[PDB]
Amino acid sequence: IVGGYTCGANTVPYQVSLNSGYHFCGGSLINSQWVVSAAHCYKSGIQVRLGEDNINVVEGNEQFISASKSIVHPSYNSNTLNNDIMLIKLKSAASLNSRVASISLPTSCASAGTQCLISGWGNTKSSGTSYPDVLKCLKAPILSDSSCKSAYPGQITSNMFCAGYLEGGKDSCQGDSGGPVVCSGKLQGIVSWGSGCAQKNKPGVYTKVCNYVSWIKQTIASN
Ligand SMILES: [Ca+2]
Repeated sequence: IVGGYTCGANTVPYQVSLNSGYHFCGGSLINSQWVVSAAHCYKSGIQVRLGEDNINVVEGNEQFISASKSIVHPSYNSNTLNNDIMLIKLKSAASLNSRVASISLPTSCASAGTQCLISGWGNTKSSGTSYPDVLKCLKAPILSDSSCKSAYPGQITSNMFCAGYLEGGKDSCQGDSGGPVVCSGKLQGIVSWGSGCAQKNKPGVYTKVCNYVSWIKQTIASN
């Protein structure tokens, strides 16, 4: 996260780190046994780490649970990142508590200008690299269709939205991928892509989770 702030330990209790001997992506807990992340975060050997604040230190409240399955959207396209969403089933259910909690799926898409919370352990530098130990937060508005498509002509599908700031300095970034964009208590977005981080007129692009609620529920129900 670039231009963000220290969230505070466990203030984002649905926030998850995907780990494979290191942090590589974020995710969101949507029930005790399922996490939502990005398809480009797919890999084998995923350990899900819940209740994390300092990802480099065992502080208490952590739960490490291996993924039993990782389900990439069958229509995911790695070239364009359309359908950049993945479901991860945990080997065992998480124990839910104040510090480990699910985030609600939306019942309606969000509108332009809606303010959302974006969080992650990704790079905190627009240029260069600095990865934080503790969770970073960023408040960001959802941008208009035209703005978004103007930012990235022919690159924006109906399964994508822009959120962020056109003036630069505040964006999601590397390491934040697959993490949540939560608006009014609903998971509306997944960190998907962008051109660099926090560059002027190049805002963050996010998977439009409201288009996948049916898919999400049918897939979970069948697995
Ligand atoms: Ca920790």
